[PDB]
Amino acid sequence: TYKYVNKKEQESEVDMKSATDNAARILMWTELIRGLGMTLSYLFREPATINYPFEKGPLSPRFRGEHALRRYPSGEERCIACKLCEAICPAQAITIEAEPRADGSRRTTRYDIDMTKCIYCGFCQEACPVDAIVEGPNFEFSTETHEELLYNKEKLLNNGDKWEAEIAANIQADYLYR
Amino acid sequence: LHHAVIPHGKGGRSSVSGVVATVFGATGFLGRYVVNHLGRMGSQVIIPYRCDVYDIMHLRLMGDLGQLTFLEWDARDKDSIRKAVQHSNVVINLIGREWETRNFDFEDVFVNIPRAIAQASKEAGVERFIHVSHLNASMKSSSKSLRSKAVGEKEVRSVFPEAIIIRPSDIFGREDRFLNHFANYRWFLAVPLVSLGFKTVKQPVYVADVSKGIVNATKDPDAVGKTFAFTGPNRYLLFHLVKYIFGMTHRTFIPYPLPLFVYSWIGKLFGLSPFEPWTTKDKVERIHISDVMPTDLPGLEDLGVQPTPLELKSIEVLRRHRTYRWLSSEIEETKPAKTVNY
Amino acid sequence: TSVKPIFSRDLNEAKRRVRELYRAWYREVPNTVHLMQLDITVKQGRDKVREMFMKNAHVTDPRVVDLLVIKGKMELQETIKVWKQRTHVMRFFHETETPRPKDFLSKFYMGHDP
Amino acid sequence: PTTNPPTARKFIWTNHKFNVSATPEQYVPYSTTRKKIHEWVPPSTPYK
Amino acid sequence: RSRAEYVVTKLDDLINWARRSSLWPMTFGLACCAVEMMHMAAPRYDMDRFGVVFRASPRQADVMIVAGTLTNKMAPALRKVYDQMPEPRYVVSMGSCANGGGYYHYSYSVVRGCDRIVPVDIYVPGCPPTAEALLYGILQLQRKIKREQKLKIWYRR
Amino acid sequence: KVSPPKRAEMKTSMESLIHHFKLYTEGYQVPPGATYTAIEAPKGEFGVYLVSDGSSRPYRCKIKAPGFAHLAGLDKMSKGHMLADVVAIIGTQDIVFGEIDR
Amino acid sequence: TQLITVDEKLDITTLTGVPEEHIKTRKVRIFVPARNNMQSGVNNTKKWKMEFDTRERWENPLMGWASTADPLSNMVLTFSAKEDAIAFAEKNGWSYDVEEKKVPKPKSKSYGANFSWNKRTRVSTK
Amino acid sequence: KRPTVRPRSDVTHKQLSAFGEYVAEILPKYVQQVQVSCLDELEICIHPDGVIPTLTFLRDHTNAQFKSLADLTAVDVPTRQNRFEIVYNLLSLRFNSRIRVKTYADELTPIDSIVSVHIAANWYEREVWDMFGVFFFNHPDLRRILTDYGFEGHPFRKDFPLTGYVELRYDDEVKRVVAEPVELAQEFRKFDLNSPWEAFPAYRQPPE
Amino acid sequence: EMVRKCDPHIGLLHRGTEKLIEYKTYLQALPYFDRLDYVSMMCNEQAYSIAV
Amino acid sequence: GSDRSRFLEGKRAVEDKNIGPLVKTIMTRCIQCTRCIRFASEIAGVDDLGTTGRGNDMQVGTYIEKMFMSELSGNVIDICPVGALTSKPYAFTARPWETRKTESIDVMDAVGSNIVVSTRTGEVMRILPRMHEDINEEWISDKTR
Amino acid sequence: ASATRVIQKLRNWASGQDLQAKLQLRYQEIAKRTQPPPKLPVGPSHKLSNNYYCTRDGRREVVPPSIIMSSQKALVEKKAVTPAPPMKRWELSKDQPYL
Amino acid sequence: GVQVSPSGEKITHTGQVYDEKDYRRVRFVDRQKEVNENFAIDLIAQQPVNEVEHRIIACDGGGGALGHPKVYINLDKETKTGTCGYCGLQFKQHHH
Ligand SMILES: COC1=C(OC)C(=O)C(C/C=C(\C)CC/C=C(\C)CC/C=C(\C)CC/C=C(/C)CC/C=C(/C)CC/C=C(\C)CC/C=C(\C)CC/C=C(\C)CC/C=C(/C)CCC=C(C)C)=C(C)C1=O
Ligand SMILES: NC(=O)C1=CN([C@@H]2O[C@H](COP(=O)(O)OP(=O)(O)OC[C@H]3O[C@@H](n4cnc5c(N)ncnc54)[C@H](OP(=O)(O)O)[C@@H]3O)[C@@H](O)[C@H]2O)C=CC1
Ligand code: SF4
Ligand code: SF4
Ligand code: SF4
Ligand code: SF4
Ligand code: SF4
Ligand SMILES: [K+]
Ligand SMILES: [Zn+2]
Repeated sequence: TYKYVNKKEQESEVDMKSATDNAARILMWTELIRGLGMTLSYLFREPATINYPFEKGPLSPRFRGEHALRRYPSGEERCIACKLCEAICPAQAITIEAEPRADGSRRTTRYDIDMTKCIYCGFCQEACPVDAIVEGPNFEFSTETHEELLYNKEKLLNNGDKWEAEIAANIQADYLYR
Repeated sequence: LHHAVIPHGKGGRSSVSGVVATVFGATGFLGRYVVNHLGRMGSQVIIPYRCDVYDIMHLRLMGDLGQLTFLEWDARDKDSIRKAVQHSNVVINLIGREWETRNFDFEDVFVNIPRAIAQASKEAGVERFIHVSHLNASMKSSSKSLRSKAVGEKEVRSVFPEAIIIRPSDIFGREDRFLNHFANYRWFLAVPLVSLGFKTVKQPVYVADVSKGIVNATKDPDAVGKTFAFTGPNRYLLFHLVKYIFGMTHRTFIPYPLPLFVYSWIGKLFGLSPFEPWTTKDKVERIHISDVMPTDLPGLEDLGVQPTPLELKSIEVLRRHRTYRWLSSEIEETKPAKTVNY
Repeated sequence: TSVKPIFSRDLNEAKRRVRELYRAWYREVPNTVHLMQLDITVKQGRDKVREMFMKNAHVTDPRVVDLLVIKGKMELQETIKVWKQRTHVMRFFHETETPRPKDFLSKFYMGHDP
Repeated sequence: PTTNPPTARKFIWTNHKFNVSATPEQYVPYSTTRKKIHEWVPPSTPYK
Repeated sequence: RSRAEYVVTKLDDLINWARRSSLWPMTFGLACCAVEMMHMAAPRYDMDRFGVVFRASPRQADVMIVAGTLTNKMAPALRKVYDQMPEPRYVVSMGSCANGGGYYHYSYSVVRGCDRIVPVDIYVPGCPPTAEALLYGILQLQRKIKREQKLKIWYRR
Repeated sequence: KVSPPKRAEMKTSMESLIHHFKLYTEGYQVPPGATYTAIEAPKGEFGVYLVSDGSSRPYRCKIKAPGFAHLAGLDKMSKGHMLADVVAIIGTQDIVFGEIDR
Repeated sequence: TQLITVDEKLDITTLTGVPEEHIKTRKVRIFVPARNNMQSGVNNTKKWKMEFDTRERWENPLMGWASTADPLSNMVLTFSAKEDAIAFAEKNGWSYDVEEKKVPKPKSKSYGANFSWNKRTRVSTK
Repeated sequence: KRPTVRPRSDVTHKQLSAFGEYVAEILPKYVQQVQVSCLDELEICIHPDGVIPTLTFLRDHTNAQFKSLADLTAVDVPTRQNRFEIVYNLLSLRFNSRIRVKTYADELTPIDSIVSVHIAANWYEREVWDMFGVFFFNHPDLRRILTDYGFEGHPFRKDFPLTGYVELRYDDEVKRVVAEPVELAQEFRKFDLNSPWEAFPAYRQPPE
Repeated sequence: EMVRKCDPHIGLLHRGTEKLIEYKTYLQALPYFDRLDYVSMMCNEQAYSIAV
Repeated sequence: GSDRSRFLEGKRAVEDKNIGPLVKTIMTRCIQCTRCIRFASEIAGVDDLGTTGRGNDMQVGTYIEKMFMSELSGNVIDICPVGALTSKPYAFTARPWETRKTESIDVMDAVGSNIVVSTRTGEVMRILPRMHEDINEEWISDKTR
Repeated sequence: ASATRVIQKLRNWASGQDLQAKLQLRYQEIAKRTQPPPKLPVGPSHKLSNNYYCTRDGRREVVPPSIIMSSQKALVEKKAVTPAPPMKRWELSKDQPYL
Repeated sequence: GVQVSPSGEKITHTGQVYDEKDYRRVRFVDRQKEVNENFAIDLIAQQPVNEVEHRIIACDGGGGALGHPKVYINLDKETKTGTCGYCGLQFKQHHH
């Protein structure tokens, strides 16, 4: 079905009262006055402005922020150097090198994420089979040089150690959906 | 050699040239071109800086990621100097002022700081040191700056015996204080030249030519322990040079013969300024000192650089100083200045 | 070995179109140097135009010559109507790009690229 | 996190750090792998 | 220290306060990141409340927020409007495209980061960074230019 | 074999783990063929001409944006108009440039 | 009136826009890729591939990444026939090396040979 | 019935087959192949000489009325003699249908432009020329539309590298934005994401 | 101030999206469609999803 | 196969073997296909591998703690379809989609075995054989590999 | 929502609309930020029998397109047809046909 | 644990440290090389060996779907504990 947005049906003819109403509308600027009144109502409303940085906009546990590498509760790294995140990364922002550790464990020797190349899509955290790489909810990590956004394994493990109290709670609140 | 200093790539932005160069006067006029060439070939350029980070922001795009290491330094801080030159195989000295401040004078700037840099470099065991002196800064010159640069040459040679000493002529470029200086002479009524600009010979050298010579000195095995003379291909009288400058500006040309003592007086009067002075007594003395003819010294050709002529590179500097009427004027509409063989 | 022509039946009128395009470029070079504030001279621009034509001078296929003429006319229009900027015009000179030497010893000293 | 504190782990930072950009505590990237190609070391004794 | 050093430090504080309380960006954007930039202009975050007001001409601009993919065809124009800004100017790269190419890093027609073209003061990461993150970058830039010591360096010269 | 399984199924089942691995490394293979799928986008008809060669990567993906045709028709709509009218026409054509340029 | 004769090599190098170095100094290889010995599947040995000679990959000083300088490092082209790949290489002006397709030899398989009365093909285990 | 398989209607397939027979018998001079996909899409593959008559007939015939050109594009298959397959997707609002018309070209045989049939073909053929190098005869103004000014090469070709040959950077010596031969800090890592096992037996090509 | 001719030069936001898509997998090529029409992100997702 | 599992029970697990520092054994992944047994019997000619046990407890390997080291012993790493017999020098280093393949010739002897050099990010990662019926068929020596 | 009645009457008169019934600021009607855990349902193929993949393999039911005519394969009174029956005219809306 | 080089630079858990003559320490001059202090190899060495009764144990890392994929470890070798290939936990069969 369809409807007309501007087509008028029949005519209203001509009347002295209607002509006087249109004359008053043209001369006394009635629609302009009611536009003024609308802006006046908005003036006397309450603004929708939060007091940043003391107030923050609401988010969800699903929010994709700064990357981090998590651990098991024992303290062992969750990552097993399987390169699924590297394979699924649409921007090729992940570089992984690996070798057996001194105890024979399958661990990374290089895990780099170019955050200037990353598109913050969460494909790494949804392809990780052991929940090692995550996008924790940090978003206020802007730097002053281009280099500081080239994360390596030490930076990502430090982020995982810093944000574990929040990332674990978000994964607890979210993991039944995924 | 170390495995991380072996050159790699095709010499582009992301290549490795094997040059770890600490450039000290990198925030100035010649320094930006030197850093641009080093980062263009792809090199680890350490910039010790004294001015603001905003003032060094223009250098930040001259190399790839992580190839430019900015660090604060103080000229009175030997610890800062040695931490700047600690990881380097080339140390390049471009420190210099055209005037004297209440903190640093010509003696400190051209002797004590180069000697400190060379001493720290020799203690840190860098392979190559390059020091920029001036042409015709021999000794017993009429200006204090040239005598200071001569004593600085002697001190740098005494401390670091195989220091490559590069002596360029009056460098011209986009941000120079030579062509821009003579173009800014238009803001006054006339051009007060000493003896009408005659008996004063100059052969200015392009800043890109000087920077290419410095980079080729970093790379050149036969440049060690030598003194190079970086001069342009053509020598001009000062009158014909200023006439050509004002012709390229299309502004006007009213020369005026002014004797040197009162010219130094008004240069001193301009030089007593708290900010950067328009001119100084030392500046007008270096203007009216003739350039010596480099006969025995090697030069840009011996370092592999063809000296680009002022007639070819003049319009990239002096087009700014034109008015709207003459703004879209080509090279061929200005008559080139007469050269002198002597 | 028999193909459909684009514009030229053989090489003669293809060379005629090439000469017309070279004439148009030769006339347009001084206007470009005057309009865009170019450091180069008029001699250098015409030398660059001749260098580009001589770079393409080795072809003997009329269809390829016609397509080269079409491309040259497109670039000529991009220069006539000021769509190429000063950077786009000066990209023909490669003045910031150092050239790779053509001798075996220099290529041996530089790297592994032949 | 006063009525519902987070789970305590021994590797969790006990002291939060703010954004340390343009400070001496800032992050500097580096390759975390060791050297892959080992050069031959010439002997320190002359042949003759 | 000297009495004049204290006066110079206070004058530096005053100049930095003025320049950080009045930051006018150029009305310049390229993509989705510029959509988040006008969502920062939106009533929730109120850059105007922070004192940050868009100006269309680069002559009246103080900062340039590179918000989007800087292409090869766009790079001369971006450099031109950066150069036409007056001297106390700053650059805030926004998003992965302007930072380091992002999702189009290996493209034939994309400049791999706007720091190859203009000197970037502050990098804001994200794709897109939220308006919260862009506002955070603006406040970080305000702190950075509060840290400037121009008259103190001039006095120590 | 097309959509990834749930994470619990992936961590408890062999087939789900294999399919998760293959979908997030190689991806599903699309049978070879070409299609043009058009969707009523807010700015107009958004079309995708997809050509699949039988592998896990698309051989060709042409994106048809309505703004491309609208901006091509901008010159026709601006005949006999002024600068502010041209600004109004650009506004009313609902033009975004990512889909135009691709 | 709409058909001319061209007795030439069909050279389009001046139209492709490739720089002269990456035409003259480049070598391409036209080959059916070998079957990956970690698998028994042979579906990747069906089409001809043209690839380029390997150039220098060095280490990035900042991060250790594999930096490259040639643009034709990931360029692999797929062709249905060897002569089609030949035509494309000659058309684009690249020198080529052609490797003939290695079809696996037919083999006589007999399950009953594992239990031979006198021959040595009798196995000792299963 | 099956929740994971697309439902299939045979009426659209029958109608498109009938219309394909209709167009093929109306224009036997140019039509080389007519096919209907299992996705219920009609494709008519024609000789390049018949692009103008075929497009004009489809736009102006009473029983066709394909008055809207959905899009015009090219596919580079560099294993045939005519590597560029030019594709026209057309929409008939009168009959609520869509059709696809294909033709072929190589680097040196231009095809006729259909700007005189559809005006959108102007920018569409500009894009095809800019991205593939397929010249179009009688175009009002053919030039580049998406590449940079002075860009050399057609980047949507298969043999053109993904990163291109040149990259831009600001040089401070010349105070300009300049083009250099491309160098990458990290090379694009290509992946061999092809299973060695056949996935679709219906598309098994016979051995050579 | 009358307008005699409009010549829209575009491609200043051209990023080779189709070439990158043909060099990536289908799930990898999905978030390009978010950035094609960055006001109609879910609509472009729906279009690409229906095509695949 | 299907896209899901109906197996609701517990899986079996097998202790690993130590046949040598070249071939790493994780025998839980073994599908008892006897390719390694047939190879070692027929081509290597060593008769050291076999199946011990019965039923679901049938295990491939050596009954005693024996070091399976002949020449041509990395080809069991090649022909094991599962990752039960993997390469210990290559352990955890790369992935096949990462590895670029370069078809080259082996020079460790004068047979001239056609090989594939798997290189990732400008570093040689692996050596695999190439099928050449007239030289080395499907296999290479241990020194080559 | 904290506006006085005087300001509320002023805003409602100035706008012509009852603004307090539809406030653009969310106060309490929104969902709680903490939710009870879900239990998502399984699809139709989550069954232990009569669930062979060959009976629901929609991806492998794709066939190559059927050639209606070919210049090489076929080597070549009825009514004229249309690609489809002509599209039926849209009915005008019975809800609100005109604005 | 974090150890220092003779240069004084911290050695990472991958064993990476720049040499004395390596020029790339200038990136750490006036800055810091940040090293993750908690070494996972030492942390997983600190875990006690789980003493179970069955011949085959199952490990998923704990937390069910929050852990790693569920694998089975065969504790037949009485001279060596069975290590989970994902989480690094060690198990030993109690034969008493
Ligand atoms: C979807 O597709 C796309 C688009 O399409 C829709 C795009 O668009 C697009 C581009 C996107 C962008 C560029 C984003 C830009 C964002 C927006 C367009 C939205 C933001 C909205 C606005 C800009 C509208 C703002 C409206 C307002 C009302 C704000 C007010 C602004 C003003 C300019 C007016 C106020 C003035 C000022 C702030 C300056 C005023 C002050 C002064 C000049 C001071 C003068 C005072 C003195 C000098 C007094 C001195 C004398 C004294 C005596 C003082 C005494 C002093 C002492 C020290 C004692 C992209 C990429 C895109 O993809
Ligand atoms: N320019 C010319 O025409 C010629 C110059 N030369 C010589 O070449 C060198 C470079 O030339 P040019 O670029 O013109 O010089 P500049 O006037 O541009 O200054 C060079 C550099 O020296 C630094 N500098 C000066 N004094 C000090 C100090 N006390 N402490 C720390 N740094 C200091 C400046 O740093 P900052 O900005 O932080 O103060 C600046 O970066 C100088 O030695 C000059 O004498 C030789 C021949 C001709
Ligand atoms: S969020 Fe996406 S783009 Fe970023 S690292 Fe993860 S997979 Fe790569
Ligand atoms: S997907 Fe997870 S386990 Fe695999 S390499 Fe990436 S972070 Fe490590
Ligand atoms: S970084 Fe992401 S959101 Fe920002 S411009 Fe690029 S594609 Fe758009
Ligand atoms: S080849 Fe591998 S899967 Fe086959 S029996 Fe031997 S170890 Fe088991
Ligand atoms: S990759 Fe293959 S062999 Fe390895 S665990 Fe998976 S199914 Fe088993
Ligand atoms: K194996
Ligand atoms: Zn475990």
